[PDB]
Amino acid sequence: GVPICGACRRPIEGRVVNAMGKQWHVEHFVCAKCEKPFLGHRHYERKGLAYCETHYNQLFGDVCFHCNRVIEGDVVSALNKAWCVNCFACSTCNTKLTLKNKFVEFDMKPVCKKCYEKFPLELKKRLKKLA
Amino acid sequence: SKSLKKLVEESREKNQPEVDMSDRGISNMLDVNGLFTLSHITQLVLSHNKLTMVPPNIAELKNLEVLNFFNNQIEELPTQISSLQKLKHLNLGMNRLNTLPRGFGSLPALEVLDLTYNNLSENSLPGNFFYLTTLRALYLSDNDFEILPPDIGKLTKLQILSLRDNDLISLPKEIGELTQLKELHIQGNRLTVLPPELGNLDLTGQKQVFKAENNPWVTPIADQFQLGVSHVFEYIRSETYKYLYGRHMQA
Ligand SMILES: [Zn+2]
Ligand SMILES: [Zn+2]
Ligand SMILES: [Zn+2]
Ligand SMILES: [Zn+2]
Repeated sequence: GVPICGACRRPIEGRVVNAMGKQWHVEHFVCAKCEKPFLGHRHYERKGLAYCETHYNQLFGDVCFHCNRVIEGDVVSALNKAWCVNCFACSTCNTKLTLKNKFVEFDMKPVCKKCYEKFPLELKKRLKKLA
Repeated sequence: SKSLKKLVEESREKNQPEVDMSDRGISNMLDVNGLFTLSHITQLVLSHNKLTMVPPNIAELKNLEVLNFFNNQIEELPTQISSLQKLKHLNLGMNRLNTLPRGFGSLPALEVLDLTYNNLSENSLPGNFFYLTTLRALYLSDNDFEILPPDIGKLTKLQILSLRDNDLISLPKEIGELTQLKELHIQGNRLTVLPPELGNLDLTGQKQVFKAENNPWVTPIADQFQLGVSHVFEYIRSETYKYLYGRHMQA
């Protein structure tokens, strides 16, 4: 038979650039932000998509404030900072949190609600007139 | 619900890296039975207890990367605390530390230090404190710092620095040298003037922070604050501003 491209969705008659299970045309196997193709250059997969080198970082290159290695997989974003889903946790009792937990910004660190309750009243009184 | 014997013994045979003993009313870590045999744990949480001190035995817990003493009542650390060669996260907030021990900056790996809410000041810091050049996050908010040491400039990997609610009459000019700085909290002090060299930092992005409210700033800065973040850094990079600073330091 003839394989069918994955972009224009027409069949391929020339060079068939196999990659990511799908078959492609030479000019249609491309990068997902800048339009241009690889043409034999190397691809960087991510959940069905592919990118060049100097764009693959700008998205999937958030770095986990806890372990400082760059985040592979799901990226928890909170408080102008980023966490691996298993690294995110309370900064004062280190029990794991999700964005669906109740927590409090304290100097841009996450504090679980239970922990905030134990803060000195002097402190809590002053932080409600900050930010 | 488990008692202090099952959490010590089950973390050795089941082989758990992470011990949690948070909010367990411990007054003393030598009472926690066999705690210091656990020489392969990598995380030790003891926040919310009633510790009055950390014993020299902390040193045998060789492979700790996380040590959390938050909200205890510790007046003093043992010099051994600086021998934790794998240590990266140390939390000592809400304690009663007015000093740190000899050679505390000897920690070769430390990345996040948090000393929030103690009785610390510049004299509390040991001489080698700024050999902690691995540090990227340093939280010193709620303390009694009147001057920050010029050597702050050696913490070059620093992205986060909190000095909220201290007693700072001035920022050190060397803060300009912390290229990677993302967050800078200096709310709540007695600052009247930023140092012009601080303009070398661009903290105006959205994933960056510069809080500075509740400071007796001088009126021309006060008014660049109303206009927004970037208008202060512009105005401190200013050359009109520079003539202000020098005639202020001598006044
Ligand atoms: Zn095509
Ligand atoms: Zn690209
Ligand atoms: Zn992580
Ligand atoms: Zn907590």
